[PDB]
Amino acid sequence: LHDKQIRICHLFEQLSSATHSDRLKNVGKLQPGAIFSCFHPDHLEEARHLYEVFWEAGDFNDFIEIAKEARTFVNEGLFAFAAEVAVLHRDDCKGLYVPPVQEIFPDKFIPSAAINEAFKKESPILVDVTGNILDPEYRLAYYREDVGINAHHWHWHLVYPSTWNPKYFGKKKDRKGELFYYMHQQMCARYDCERLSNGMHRMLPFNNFDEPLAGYAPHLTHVASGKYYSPRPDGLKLRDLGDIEISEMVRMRERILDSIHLGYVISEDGSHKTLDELHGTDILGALVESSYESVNHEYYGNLHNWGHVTMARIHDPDGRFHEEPGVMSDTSTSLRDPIFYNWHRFIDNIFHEYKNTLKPYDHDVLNFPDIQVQDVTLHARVDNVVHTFMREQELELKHGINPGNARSIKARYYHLDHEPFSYAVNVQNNSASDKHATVRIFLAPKYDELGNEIKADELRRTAIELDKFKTDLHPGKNTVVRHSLDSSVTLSHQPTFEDLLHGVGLSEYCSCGWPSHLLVPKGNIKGMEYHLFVMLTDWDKDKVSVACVDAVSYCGARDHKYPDKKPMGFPFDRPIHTEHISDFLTNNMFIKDIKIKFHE
Ligand SMILES: [Cl-]
Ligand SMILES: [Cu+2]
Ligand SMILES: [Cu+2]
Ligand code: NA
Repeated sequence: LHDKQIRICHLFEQLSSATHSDRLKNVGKLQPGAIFSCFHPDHLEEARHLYEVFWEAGDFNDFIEIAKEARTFVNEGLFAFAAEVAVLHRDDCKGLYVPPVQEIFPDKFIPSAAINEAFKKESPILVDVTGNILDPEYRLAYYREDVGINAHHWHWHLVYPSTWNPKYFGKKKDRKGELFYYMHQQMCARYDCERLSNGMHRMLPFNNFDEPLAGYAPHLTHVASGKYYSPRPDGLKLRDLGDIEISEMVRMRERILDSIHLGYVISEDGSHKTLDELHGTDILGALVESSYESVNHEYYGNLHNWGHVTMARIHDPDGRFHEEPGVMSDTSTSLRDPIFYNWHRFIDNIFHEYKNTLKPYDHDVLNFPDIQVQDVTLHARVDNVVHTFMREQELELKHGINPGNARSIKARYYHLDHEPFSYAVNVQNNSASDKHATVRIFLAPKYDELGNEIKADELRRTAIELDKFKTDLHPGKNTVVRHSLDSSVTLSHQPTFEDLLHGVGLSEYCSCGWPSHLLVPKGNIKGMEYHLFVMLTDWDKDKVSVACVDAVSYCGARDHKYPDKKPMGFPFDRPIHTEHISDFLTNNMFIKDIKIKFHE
């Protein structure tokens, strides 16, 4: 298995320099050096043909053999995509990690400037990553450009591929459309908490497709070709591509909004399928993204993914300038671009429209009889205050760019981080028996950037999930203690290439999950006030040998149903009809006011 791990690391090494068999016939279309789009139908189709070949490779040795052959001529982004899907899903690869994508393609995570200087200069090279900041959105560069959030977004879309065919794999990805919704909703809620942390208004939806887009220059090179991700200047409008017209996207949106308000979608055979309470968000995520499991691809289209494609190609809509797409084409770079967030707030508003047709939860669904949460305290250096700060890290570039005779080229970057903290929850169990509880913890900003109080129904768009875990409760008083390091949304550990080649990449071998260091928002130098919300629910009603649950909340569980029956984002997914969230609270719910205080 360590021998297996070594041989997988080798498939991913110097993959920008990597570049036939009847199996490999339908693959080799996209040219090496070109940027691979994780969203355009034709790049994804070639990517599926390749991971199909990898999937039906007779045995491990056969998978490595055919892969090694494919990587000599297929596009290298496509290969890393198809190869990560094979390693995640082949039974004979269980227990193996894939190398970190930021070490496979360092040039997607570090500015051209640091790469050029590292390619400019046998001792270790270190490149530390000046100029007027004239863009106010640069205040959130620490967030959008974080190495770990971009790597998480790459990995999530490969655990939950839009081309997944359950009939082919024999396996269903449980509630994949609903987790498409929730995970992108949580990225929006977390981004808006960073915007309010830095004194900015919450982001507006891109819901009018004639509005000019604001610009973003990525400053990322593609060493494989010397091509770069194309910058987008301020002031261009979406234009028709050869494959898709903007007015066709407007049709897809209208037809989806139509069905939400009628309460049923139309399948391919023309029958009506009701958006029930139980499956409606999943059905909607599949036809919105869209995925293979869309009930009617011809009618509802492919709106979210064509959004990425038209936005990534806006500088060269018909290809006449022969310019590569921008960072919105690729899941490992798209969060860098501000417009990612405006597009996903639009897409989140479609799901929000559907959640608004559902009746608010009543007290019977919210209450857990006999459990009463009596107090929550957050324990940190100062109780009920978390401190955030910037910290330095380095990334090894030698496995992905050509090191020559240097032993190591590292680039140093900085990233937000937070002191460790823990929760103590006091719970009175008034029954004469042991209860089992899921503890659900969320964080929500108290005020907006102009000091107004955010009302209960709007905290649905900004409540971020911090944890979900089972505890047992004995009759009487209980204190539940939980540590931040154990959060069910965060990746606890990514072994580097060097780790996996030696045995220091050491079950929990998947790479999806939120970065530990971005568990909580930045806050600000004064101390920004947040509602800390804790709810306990009856685990015998929630509950649905599991690998890859380190980040269960956002990533689900390997080969396993999503282990919580409640709607994703419960209790905050349905309209709350009460103005102040403190009037929402039931006895098994509690809010403690905390502050988050950034240190400059
Ligand atoms: Cl694209
Ligand atoms: Cu995404
Ligand atoms: Cu998107
Ligand atoms: Na975790």
